[PDB]
Amino acid sequence: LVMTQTPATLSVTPGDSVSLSCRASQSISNHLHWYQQKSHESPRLLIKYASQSISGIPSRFSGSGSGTDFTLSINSVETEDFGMYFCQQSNSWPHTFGGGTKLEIKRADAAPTVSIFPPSSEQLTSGGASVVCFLNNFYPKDINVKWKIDGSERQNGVLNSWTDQDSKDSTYSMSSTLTLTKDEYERHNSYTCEATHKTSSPIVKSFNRNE
Amino acid sequence: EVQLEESGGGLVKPGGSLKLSCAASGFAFSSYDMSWVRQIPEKRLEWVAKVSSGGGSTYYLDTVQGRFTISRDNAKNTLYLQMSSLNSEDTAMYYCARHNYGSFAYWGQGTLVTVSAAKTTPPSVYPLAPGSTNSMVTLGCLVKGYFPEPVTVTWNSGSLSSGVHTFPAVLQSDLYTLSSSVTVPSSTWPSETVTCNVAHPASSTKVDKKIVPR
Amino acid sequence: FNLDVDSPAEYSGPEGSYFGFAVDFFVPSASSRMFLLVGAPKANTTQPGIVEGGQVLKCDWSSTRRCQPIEFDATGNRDYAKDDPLEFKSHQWFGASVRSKQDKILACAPLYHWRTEMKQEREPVGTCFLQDGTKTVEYAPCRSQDIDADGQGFCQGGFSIDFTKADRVLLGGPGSFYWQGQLISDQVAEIVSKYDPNVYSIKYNNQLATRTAQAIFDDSYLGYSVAVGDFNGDGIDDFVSGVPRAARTLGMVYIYDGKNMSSLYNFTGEQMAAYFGFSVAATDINGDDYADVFIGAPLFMDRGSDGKLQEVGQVSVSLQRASGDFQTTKLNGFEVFARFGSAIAPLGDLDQDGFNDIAIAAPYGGEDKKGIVYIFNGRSTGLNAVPSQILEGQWAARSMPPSFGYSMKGATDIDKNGYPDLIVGAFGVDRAILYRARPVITVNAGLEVYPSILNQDNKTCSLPGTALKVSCFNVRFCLKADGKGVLPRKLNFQVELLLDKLKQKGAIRRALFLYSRSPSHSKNMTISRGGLMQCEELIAYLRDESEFRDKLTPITIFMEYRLDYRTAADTTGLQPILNQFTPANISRQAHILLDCGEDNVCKPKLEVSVDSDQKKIYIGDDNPLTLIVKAQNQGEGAYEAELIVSIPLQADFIGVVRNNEALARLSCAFKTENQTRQVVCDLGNPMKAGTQLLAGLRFSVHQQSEMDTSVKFDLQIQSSNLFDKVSPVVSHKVDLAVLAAVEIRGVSSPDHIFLPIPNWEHKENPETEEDVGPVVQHIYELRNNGPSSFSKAMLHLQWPYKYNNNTLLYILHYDIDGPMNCTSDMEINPLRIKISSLDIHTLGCGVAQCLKIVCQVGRLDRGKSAILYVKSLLWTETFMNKENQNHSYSLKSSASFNVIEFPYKNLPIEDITNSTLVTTNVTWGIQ
Amino acid sequence: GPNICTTRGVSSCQQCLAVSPMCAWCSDEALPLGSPRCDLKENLLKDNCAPESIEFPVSEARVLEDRPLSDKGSGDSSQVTQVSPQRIALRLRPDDSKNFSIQVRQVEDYPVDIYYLMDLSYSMKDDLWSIQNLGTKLATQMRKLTSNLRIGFGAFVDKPVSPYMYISPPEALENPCYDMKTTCLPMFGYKHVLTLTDQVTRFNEEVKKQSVSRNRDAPEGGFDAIMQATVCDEKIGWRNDASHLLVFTTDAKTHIALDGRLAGIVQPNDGQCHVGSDNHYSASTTMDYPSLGLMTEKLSQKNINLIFAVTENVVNLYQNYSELIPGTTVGVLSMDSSNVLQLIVDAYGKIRSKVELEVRDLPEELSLSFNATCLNNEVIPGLKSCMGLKIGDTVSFSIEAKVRGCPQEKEKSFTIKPVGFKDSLIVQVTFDCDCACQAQAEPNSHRCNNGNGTFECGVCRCGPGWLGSQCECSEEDYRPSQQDECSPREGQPVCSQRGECLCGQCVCHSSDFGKITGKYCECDDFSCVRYKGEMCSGHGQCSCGDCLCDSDWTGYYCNCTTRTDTCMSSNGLLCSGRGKCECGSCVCIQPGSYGDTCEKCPTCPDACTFKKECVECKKFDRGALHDENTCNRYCRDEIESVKELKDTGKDAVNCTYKNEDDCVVRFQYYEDSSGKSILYVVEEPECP
Repeated sequence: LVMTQTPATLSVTPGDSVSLSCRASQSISNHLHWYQQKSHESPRLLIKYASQSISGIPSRFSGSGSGTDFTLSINSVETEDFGMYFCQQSNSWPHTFGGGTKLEIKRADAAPTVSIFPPSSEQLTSGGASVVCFLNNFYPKDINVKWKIDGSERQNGVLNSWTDQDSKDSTYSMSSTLTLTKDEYERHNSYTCEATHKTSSPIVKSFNRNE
Repeated sequence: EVQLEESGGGLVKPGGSLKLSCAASGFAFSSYDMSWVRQIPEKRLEWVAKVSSGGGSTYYLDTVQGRFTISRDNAKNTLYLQMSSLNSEDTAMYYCARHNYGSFAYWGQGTLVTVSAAKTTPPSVYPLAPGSTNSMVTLGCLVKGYFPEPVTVTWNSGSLSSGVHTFPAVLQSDLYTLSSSVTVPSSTWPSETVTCNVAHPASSTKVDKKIVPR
Repeated sequence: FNLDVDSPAEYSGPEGSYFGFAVDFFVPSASSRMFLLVGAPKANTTQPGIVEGGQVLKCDWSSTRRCQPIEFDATGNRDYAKDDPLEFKSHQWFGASVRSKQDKILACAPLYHWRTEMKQEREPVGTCFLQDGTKTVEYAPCRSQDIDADGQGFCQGGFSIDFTKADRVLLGGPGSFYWQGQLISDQVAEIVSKYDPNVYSIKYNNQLATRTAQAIFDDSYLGYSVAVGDFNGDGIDDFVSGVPRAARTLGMVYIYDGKNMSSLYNFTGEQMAAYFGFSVAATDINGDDYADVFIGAPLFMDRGSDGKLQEVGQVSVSLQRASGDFQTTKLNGFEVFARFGSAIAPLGDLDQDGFNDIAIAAPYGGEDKKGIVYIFNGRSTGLNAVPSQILEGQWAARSMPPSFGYSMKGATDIDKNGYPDLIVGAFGVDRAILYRARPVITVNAGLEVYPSILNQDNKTCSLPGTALKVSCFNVRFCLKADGKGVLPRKLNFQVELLLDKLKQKGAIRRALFLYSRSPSHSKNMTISRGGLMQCEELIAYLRDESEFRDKLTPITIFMEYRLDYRTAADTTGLQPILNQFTPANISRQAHILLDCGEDNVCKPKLEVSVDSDQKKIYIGDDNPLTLIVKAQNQGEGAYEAELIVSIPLQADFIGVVRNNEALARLSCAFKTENQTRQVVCDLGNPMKAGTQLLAGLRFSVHQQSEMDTSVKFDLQIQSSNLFDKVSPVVSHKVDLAVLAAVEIRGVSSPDHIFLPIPNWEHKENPETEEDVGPVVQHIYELRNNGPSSFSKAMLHLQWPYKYNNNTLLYILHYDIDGPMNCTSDMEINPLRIKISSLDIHTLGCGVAQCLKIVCQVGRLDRGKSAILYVKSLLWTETFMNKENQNHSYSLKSSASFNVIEFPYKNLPIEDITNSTLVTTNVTWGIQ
Repeated sequence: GPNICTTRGVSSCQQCLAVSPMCAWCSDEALPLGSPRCDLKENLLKDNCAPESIEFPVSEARVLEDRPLSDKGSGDSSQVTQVSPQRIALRLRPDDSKNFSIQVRQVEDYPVDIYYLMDLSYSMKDDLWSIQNLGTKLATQMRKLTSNLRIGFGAFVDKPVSPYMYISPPEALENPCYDMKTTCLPMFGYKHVLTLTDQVTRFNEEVKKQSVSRNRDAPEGGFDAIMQATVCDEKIGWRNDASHLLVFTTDAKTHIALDGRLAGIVQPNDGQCHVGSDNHYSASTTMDYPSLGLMTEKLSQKNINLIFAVTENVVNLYQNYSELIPGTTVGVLSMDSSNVLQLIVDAYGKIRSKVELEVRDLPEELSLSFNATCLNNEVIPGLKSCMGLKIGDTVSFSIEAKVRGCPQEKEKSFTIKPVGFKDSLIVQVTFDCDCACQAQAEPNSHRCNNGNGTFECGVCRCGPGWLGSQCECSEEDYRPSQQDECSPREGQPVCSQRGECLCGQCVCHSSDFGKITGKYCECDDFSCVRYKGEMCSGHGQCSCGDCLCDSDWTGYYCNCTTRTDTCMSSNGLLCSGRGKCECGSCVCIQPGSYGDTCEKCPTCPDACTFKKECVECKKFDRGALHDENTCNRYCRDEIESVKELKDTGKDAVNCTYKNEDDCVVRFQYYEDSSGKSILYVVEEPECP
């Protein structure tokens, strides 16, 4: 048995309504459950047995379907509805889950706050050099971050991490770390962090090793 | 109220063994079926094993069977998962869960299992301070080269909670790196001290790093 | 019989809801207006998200047929999560069972399901909705932490319902504890006062329930049917609980003390799958203030005249006694598959005659299987099993038939007259019918003739159209319109007078009336209030002697009645009916004077004597007795001559013997009239002097009990004559006697034994059967062949044992049955035979020293067998002679008896004695 | 001359036929009120009525069709015939009867249609596995009973409704056994899988393809499954020219009619087929269970025998249900069901050991009395059946078809059939009570000489108001003349008490509590003998004090039934084979047996003196059973010879007897060898 779950990602403005669809390769009667998973939290039963809701779960969440095709609809999505959703089949061994849908909440565009940090003296002592760039409180999640060393684009050694969408403001933060060898670091003067984002014309932050 | 707490996760060398426990309270433990569900790094959930209320019937994922054992002690209100012959595919957050007729009605918090030949390494913690003015100033700390996950970061031992953003770890060649930022009023820094506090349980190492001006 | 089917109040609801599953009658203290309750299990309603929840509708019986829902609720499923039923109000069958008292209506949903916060399991708990005035309460003691089938999760509270006197609620929950069942009982007052809507597991302080039973009772269904009544003497009504699959599918009914769930009485069905307990009802049928239990068993299979099994349905009647020893009768359906045991319900007093009674439903009976309901009155000794009237469905199956009477209620006076109706459900038609009872009038009519003996010469009446005079007589018509309850003060009776009924049919019209000049007259009589026996008088004309030859044939005068209807009915169409046991055919015979001498007075000389063909009646059987009765007429003749004999019921009259030409053939009646038992022969109306009528009156005398030493018959002949109407009584006695032949028989199990038994060897101290020898069981029996039973006898056994000094037969065990006790002189089983697991030739008791065994034999019924078996071993040492080879032997015991005492203490008694020898032939076979 | 109808039928041509079979009545003025009337055929015949004007019908027994009875079941082409008469013509007169007979043979090699209806509850998973070798093996053993056997298959799992089914409390019970690390099927009520086929190897494969389901309610849905298997001929594959064996295999108690109330199922079961195109009972959620009554009628009407292949711990209910489902049989099933082969072969042999007749559509006024030839030429009265037959043996029933009174002029078909047999005897019955001259009559007022009356059968008949010997003395008054024979021997009553002579006929003036019939007011409808306060206990009608019994009753008091189930024993034998039946009860047999069926006989010699008689003939060719050619059916015990009578340690009776050859034979009689009687006879009796 294979559980196909679509769509994989979903961007929903508050007050708008959405639905997820679950497809099973064979008939699973009504033996399909739905779960929600918020950041750094465990999965929670939303709807059990295709349409039976649970106890402190909002009416806005309504499951439907039988056999091979099931839905989970959410009327008027709220900010707190952000997070992953999963269906699970309990018909036949092994139990299986769908791929999962990442529900995101749409909000006003927000330009990032970009801050550039030079290598600490402590890191330079051990022979390394990491140039760090923080891009906080922005929306939409899609941002292009480039590093320029003496004006030349660098890919090697650059590591990014995005936070999951914030439960209060529905914004994103990301962190871009450019890691080099101390001796390579000492061969260049200007280190710049470039962020291309809607809302603008890239945002640039720079540090000069000779300053 | 149902309480589920799993423990015993950690770094295990491939081909090794590990026992997970999950304590339970707030309910008639012996009246319900118990399951282990794991969340693979791709964020996919996978059911691993089920044990019946009386412990008589035990079902396992086919790619797990013969290597894992699920068992329970109904007097001790504790569920177990004894793993052996572990591969890289077994790396995951393991969650115990209570059943409601095929659904997993209640879930634990999760115990992380890392299957890898890499050795336990403490993080090196570096300050992020601005290069040599506004109403607010952004500071941080770089937590580099630790293994396995997790790592915990607080600012001023939990006193500073506003303005804090801790980034998910990025794995680069058997080592994880994360960063954490904090925004504070420009008028309070360096007038007041801002310290990054880093905990790494797998190596029992805790590092306090003061952010000083450059 | 007074239940009409002409103007019933017909009620119905929306198609497919099954209105008619349960019915009831609501009579609040609040008003003079009462309502009928009709449950409808599949009904759809307002409650959002709920389908086929079921509903009970309240209906105004006074026209205004619209039924309307009882507002028990309006909301959707109780929530927990939003739109997640915590209780499933859908597909639950509300109205499947409905009951009420005063201003409280408690409706059931046996398929009400719950969710328990503990586990996601839907459970068929079954609950009720209580409408208290305008306050609504959920009644569900069945809902608790006992979440599943092991517990109360499957009670399905609601298949059966009732209330006790005062206010306790009886909720049957047949699915409880793996369908063992449970009867749930609580005071409705506590249910209403201690209810908290945020808790669905409310326990009540006075809550009672049948305790969990052993696995032995799995699938018994206690709670499919329930009733109440004063079974354990006085105090609180007990609970009558039907448990149809108890006793291995035969079914049982349990009576539990109202105050404590512990069985008081237990009744069972005789046939598998009859479903004894489908319908349990209780009523004081005899009018003696104690409820009985009537148990319907609708699938009951009876046996027809051809041996076939016929599904007719049974109603098992257990009639209460002060001792708790229930007496019983059975009612059964007539037609096949007409499941008569489907419903039993109170009717109350259908004639206001002092008896409480019931009606029985056979829902699938009738050509076009509409359902038939059987109505009959109660009696001081039971039920009148034969319906006097039935109610029948008037609707065809839409799909499934209406099942009339499936559900039923009665013993309520809905209209102004105190004659109760039947509310008969018909769920397959979405209907329920109110069959009303008409007032019942007992009309006592009487017909008298003053000049009962006529003289054709006394021409004293003037015929109005002639100068001639007429010999005539005065015929009088009286009426008593008695009735109870509410009936019009003035009743209208149509009465017709018929003269010379037996001659108008093609013969000469011997008599006619003076003014109408015809053999008939009629009038409409107004009879008011009851007891006002007003009357009319008509004068009859005896036809001229010059034309009509009759002299002896009686003139018969008849009354024929009809009680009218429109002119004696209420404005509601509630027409009166006359009592079903009251005749509308009343008559008098008149005669023309014949012989009677110069004085014109018949002076009969009536005498009777008898010849007994058989002098004795044996006690304990049906002994025929024929008495020849000789009726003499030594004086003048007689008018309406009859033979009257007073006969004890134990002497069951067959008739007048037709097998002897020497005897007259007299027609003869058999009756019981006002504490009598009587046989009456027809000696001929116009009896003439010198007539001699002899006839044989044949009786079968049962009298099996310890009765008098003779049977007495009191005989007289009589007439309606002017003088000396009755002969002297001849009192005839037939001796009664004790006849108790007893046959003594017996046999030795094997008739013979062969000496070369394999592996049979001597031991100094033998053990086990194998070292002693063959086991012989000797049976002795006293059988009572004669009709008379007895109180005491002895059975005397002589067991030959020591031949010379050789002990032959060792008695292993005395297997004694019947009222029998053996005493031995000699030690029995001296050899310690722990075996169990079961004059040379004749070794008689006059040869071998024998053991003396005397068995006392107690009271034995005729046909009873009193048995004594002696199990014994033949010991090798005492058969394997040492002196000179061996001998064939006849081992012979002797059983003698003497019957000493009979219960028939006042009768001649003879000792009954005899004896039987029982032997085995012991030989070697091979030499 | 003057015999019965002389006074009872003279007033009506129909009445004289109603009164007696010996009466005739002439027409066309053959004897124009000569003097005698009706009398006997012979008196009128001699008194100038010899010509066929006598209107004298007779009763008749004729056979319309008699296709000969067959010897072998595979003898196809001409339909294999199990009974001798096929169509019978019966002509009755009132209060008369005719005899016929029914020869029934247990035809050898008769084809078998067997359906295996299985319990599909989880405890049977291993049964389905064991059964993988059946079909092929079952048919193979059955090849000895018949060369043509077909095997089908179906199953039951109970009604798929809330209280039976695990309710689908969650989804988890939509496809159950998720509870125990396995999978199993949902509840379906009744399923049909394989129709009967000669390709019995299909069963082996079809059962392997099946698997079990889950039931919460322990009671089985077996009664819906039996009824549908019994009723749905079109899918089950029952061929009329074959025995139909419905095998019901189960490990549990069944659920019955009106128990269905728990699921909201209150619809009466009409005993109809509800299996659709999906080979599934669609009525499984709306109809209740069939009753024992419905099962009995449908399996009897359609000739289906039921075999209960039931495990040991529930047999008490199945045996008791069969007592209430006549014609069926119940055996004991092994937990691994390996013995269904043997269970069925013996069940078949048991079914065929009984011959029993049933008459369908029998009217209220006709009584069919039977005397059954159970052995040689001896017949036992009150029997619809004979026990102890082997395949190839015959049974011969003697039937008396009697009619009470004068039932309506319609032809009725009385179907007399053995139960389980397709072949039947159709007796076509008519009632000849109508004088042809009753119809060939034109009363027309006039024609009764000078008068106004009616006319029938060659003479005039003036009714009330005209009467007289011909047409005279309207209302007596001309009456004081003519005398006439108003009473036998001229004893001079006016008319036997209750009546008066009127111009050649008597008139009865009485009109109370009944009717008076005949010329001399002879017949008193209300005067007869009572049994228990009622003339002949309400089980017949009276005619002139002579009670005419109703169906299945006899005697002067109509107090004796012709019913024998009340005297029948648990072993199927009337009076247990040792006693005589009388008035629904039993007459004690000389040795001293007693009870309703002669159950107890404590002074009776031990069985060894009754069992030796069987050995003495079946093995030694001596004894009463030899001379009477009876042992072969009488003794159905298994008798084996042994070299030694061993210490078995079980319930073996040590029997012994000295033979005609002065030899002593010992044998053991063993009880309950899995229900059978086994005798062990020593090979070497002792002798001088």
